[PDB]
Amino acid sequence: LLSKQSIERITKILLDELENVRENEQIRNIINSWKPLPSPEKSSIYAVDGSRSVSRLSGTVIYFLSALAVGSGKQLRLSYANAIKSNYGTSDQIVRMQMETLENMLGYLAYRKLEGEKRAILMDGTLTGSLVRPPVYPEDIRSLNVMRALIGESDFENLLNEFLEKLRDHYRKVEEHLEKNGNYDSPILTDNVVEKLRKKYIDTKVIAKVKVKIPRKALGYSPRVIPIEVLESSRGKSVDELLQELDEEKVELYLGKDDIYDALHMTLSYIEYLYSIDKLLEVKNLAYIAKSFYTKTLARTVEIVDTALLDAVIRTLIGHEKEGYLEIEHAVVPPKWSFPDFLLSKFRNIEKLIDKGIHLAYVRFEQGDVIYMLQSTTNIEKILPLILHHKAGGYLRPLQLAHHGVKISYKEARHTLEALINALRNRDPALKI
Amino acid sequence: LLSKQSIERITKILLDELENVRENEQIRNIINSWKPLPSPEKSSIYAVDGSRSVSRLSGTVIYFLSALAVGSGKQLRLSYANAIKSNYGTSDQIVRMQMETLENMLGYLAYRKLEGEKRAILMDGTLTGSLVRPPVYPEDIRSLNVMRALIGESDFENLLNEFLEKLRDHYRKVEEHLEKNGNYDSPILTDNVVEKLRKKYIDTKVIAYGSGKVKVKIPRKSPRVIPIEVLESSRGKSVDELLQELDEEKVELYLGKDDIYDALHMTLSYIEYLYSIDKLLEVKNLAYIAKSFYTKTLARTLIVDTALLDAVIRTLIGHEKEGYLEIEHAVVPPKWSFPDFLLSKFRNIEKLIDKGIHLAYVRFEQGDVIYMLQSTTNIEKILPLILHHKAGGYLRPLQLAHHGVKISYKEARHTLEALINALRNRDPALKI
Ligand SMILES: Nc1ncnc2c1ncn2[C@H]1C[C@H](O)[C@@H](COP(=O)(O)O)O1
Ligand SMILES: [Mn+2]
Ligand SMILES: [Mn+2]
Repeated sequence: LLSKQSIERITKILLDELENVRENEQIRNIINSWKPLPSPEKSSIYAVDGSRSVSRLSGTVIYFLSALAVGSGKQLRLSYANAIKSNYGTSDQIVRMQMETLENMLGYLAYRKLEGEKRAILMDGTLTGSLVRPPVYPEDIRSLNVMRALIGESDFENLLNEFLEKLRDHYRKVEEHLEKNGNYDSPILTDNVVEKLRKKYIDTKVIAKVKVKIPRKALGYSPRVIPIEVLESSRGKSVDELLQELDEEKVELYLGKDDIYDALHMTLSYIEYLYSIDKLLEVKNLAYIAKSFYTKTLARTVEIVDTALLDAVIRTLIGHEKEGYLEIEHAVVPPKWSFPDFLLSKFRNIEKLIDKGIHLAYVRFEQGDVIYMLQSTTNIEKILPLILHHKAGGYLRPLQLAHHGVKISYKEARHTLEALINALRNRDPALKI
Repeated sequence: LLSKQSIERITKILLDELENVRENEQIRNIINSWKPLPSPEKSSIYAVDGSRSVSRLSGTVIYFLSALAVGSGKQLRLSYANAIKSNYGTSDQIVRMQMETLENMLGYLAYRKLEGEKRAILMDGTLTGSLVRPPVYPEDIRSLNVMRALIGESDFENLLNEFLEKLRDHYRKVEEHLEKNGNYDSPILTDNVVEKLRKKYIDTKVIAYGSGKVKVKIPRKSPRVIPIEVLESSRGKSVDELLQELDEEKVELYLGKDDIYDALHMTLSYIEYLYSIDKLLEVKNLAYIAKSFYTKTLARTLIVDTALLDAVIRTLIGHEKEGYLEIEHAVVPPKWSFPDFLLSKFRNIEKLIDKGIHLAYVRFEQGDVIYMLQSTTNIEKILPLILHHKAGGYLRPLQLAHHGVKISYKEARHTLEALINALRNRDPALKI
C-alpha cells in the first residue's frame, strides 16, 4: 500500500534523468536522422537464449544451466549441472560465464547446421556488455597473471595451446550429439578436464603456501587516489618517470594450494568462454538484441542513452510512437585491457572486433510497441532486414520462442537432485535451506 | 532430467568436502569439546530480520525494503521504497547496505523499548559476514577517498560531523514514530538529504565543464591523498613542478558530475550504515543466528561450515545430539574495511575491533540442524538468555521474524508503476 511518502522522490529521480536527457543532447540533432525500417529479406535463422537457476547448500552453490536455440530448423538445447563452493560475488560471475559460454557455443554450432542463401543468428543481449566488462573481472584477469607467474611465461603458452586444442576437439565432439539428439548434457569443458591439467603443469612445480610476483596492475586501482607523501619521497624525477615505476612495479604474494587450483580453474573457464566468443564471431551475420541494457561506462569509451529513456524522448518530443530504426554514427571499438596481449593471438575474430568494432542501432518493430538495442558484427543496413523476415508481430517469433521455451517455471532439481543425495552417503548437507 | 554423471560429479564434489573435513585437522580434537546446552535464564528479547524486493525498469532499479522486530514487546517495523540508476554490482550492493541499515536500526530501537533484568537482541545473520567483506566494496572505500581528495580534508570532516548530526535527529524522529504507530516509512536518511549536502560541499567546489563534466580545483591540508588522475594529467612535467602547482592550487581535474555525485551518495550511505552498526553495538547482549554461512575466507582468516560438521558428527561420533560448541578464541575484524579516519567517530566498531567476536556452533534440539551463533560477548553468557525463548526445533522470536518478514507478496507489483502511470510517463513504467 502506501510508501507514498517516497513516491515523488522516485518520480523525480526518474524524470530528473530525462529532463536532463532532452537538455544535454540538445536533442543531439540525431533523432531526425532517424530512418524508418527497410524491406524484409528472406533468411534462415536461429534465436537463442539460456536461463540459469541457483540454490545454495551451506558453502556450496548448485546450479543448472540451460540454453536453447529455436529457428528455421529443429530445437537444439545445451544444458549443464554443477556445484561449486561459494564466494558470494565470484561464484555468480562464474555461473554467468558458463551461462554465456553455453550461448556462444550454441550460437555458432547453430550457424553451421543452418542451410540457406541468407543465414543469421540472433542473441538475447548486447555484444558490448560482454567485452566491455568481463564478468568475474577482479578474478579472471588476476587469475591468469597469477597462473602465468606461477608456472612461467612459456609453460603457460603451451598450457593455453594444449587447452585450445582440447577445446577445438570439444566442439566437434559436441557437434555430434546435436545431430543425433539435438541436445547435450556437457556443453562445458573446463570442469572435467581441470584436474588432469593441474597435475601436469602445476603439481610438478608446487611444493607444500608459495611465492609469486605480479604487477600492482593485475587488480586495481580502487583507490584510485594516491598519498601526497610519495611525490615528496620520489622527487627530482619527472611525472613520466614516476608513472612508469608506478604502473610498472611488481608486488609479491603467497598462494595456498586451493588458491592455485582455483586460479587454474578460473584461467581455463575464462579461456573457454573467450574461445566461444571467438568461435562465435565467425558467424557472418551476428545479431544481438536487447530490450534493456544500460549505458554506463559505454558513453565513456561516446555519449548514448538507454532505449527505454529514448523511447520516451521521441514520443513526448517528436511525437512519433512510430516504427523504424536509428543507427548510431560511430562504429564503436572494444577496450583491450579485458583482453590480455598474450591471449588475443588465439582468437582472431575477437582481435578483428577490436579493429572493426560494433555497430549499434535502436529499433522499433511496431507502432506503440517499443525500442530495442541492436548490435551486430556486420552493418545494421545489411543485418537488419535479415532479422526482419521473421518479425511475427510486436516482434520476431523465433526470439519469442527462445525466450519462452528455455524458461524454467519448474526446477527439475527442485525435488529431484537433493532427494537422491539423501541416497548416496550423506543427507545432512541436503538438510540445510 | 539429469546426467547422473553430473549427479555423480555433484555428489562427488560434495563428498570430498566431508572427507577432507573428516581429515580432522583442527576437527579431530575439537568435536569432543562439545558441551551440552546450559540452563535457560529469564530474558527479554527482540529477534529482528528484514527482507527486500527489487525490480528493474530499464537502467533503473526499484527496491522495497522491510525490517521486522518481534519479541518481548509489540511488533516494530521499517520500510523504504526507492530507485537507483543501475550499475550491476553497485546498485544491488547499495540496496543490501540499506537493508542492513534498517535491520540494525530496528535492532537498536527495539532494545531501547525493552523491559527486563536481562535484555537481548536476536539478529538473522552473522556479525562476521557483514564486516569481513562489507557490502559495496572495494567501491565504498575508493569513493570515500575520492571525496577526501576532491572536497579536501577540512571541509570533509566538516561534512562528516554535519551528516552525523542530521543522523542523530534522524534516529530520534524514528524512535518517536516507532512508539506511536510501531512503524516508519522513512528509515533511510541519505537519499533525502544527499542533494542538499551536494550543493553545500560539492557544487561549491566545482564549475561546469564541457559535456557532462566538471572542472575541480584540488585543495591542500593526515594523509593528503591526491586523486590518481592528477599524475595522469601532469605528464610532461617534473614532480617538483607538480607539487608547486599543487601548492599554488593551480591544479584542476576534469572528472564527471555523476561519478562525483554518485561518490557522494555512496559515501553517505556508507556512513549512515556505519552509524547503524555502531548503534546496534550499544546492545549489551547482542546475538546473531545463521543456519548456513560461509566464505573461502571463512577458513583462512583465522573452523568450518555448519552443515559439514553437522554431518561429520552423526557420521562419526553418532550424537546427532543437542548442545553447543564454542570456538575457543575470539575473532577480531580485518581492519582494512574500516577507514581509520572513520572509526574515530564510531567507538563500538572501534571497540568491536579490539575485543572481537565470539562464535559457537549450536544445535538447539535433537537431530535438528546446527546454527552459527555469533556475539559481541561470551557464548556462555548470551546462550542462556537466547535459550529462554526456545520454541521448538529453534527459537520463536526469530521464526516469527522470519515468517513475519516473508510477509511480502509483491505490493508494488500492480501498484507503484500504476501510479507512475499517472504522473506523466508510463513509458519506462512499460518495463521498457
Ligand atoms: N555476466 C555478464 N557480464 C557482463 N555483462 C553482462 C553480464 N550479464 C548481463 N550483462 C549485461 C551487459 C550488457 O548490457 C548485456 C550483455 O548481454 P550478453 O548476452 O550476456 O552478452 O547484459
Ligand atoms: Mn539471455
Ligand atoms: Mn535476513
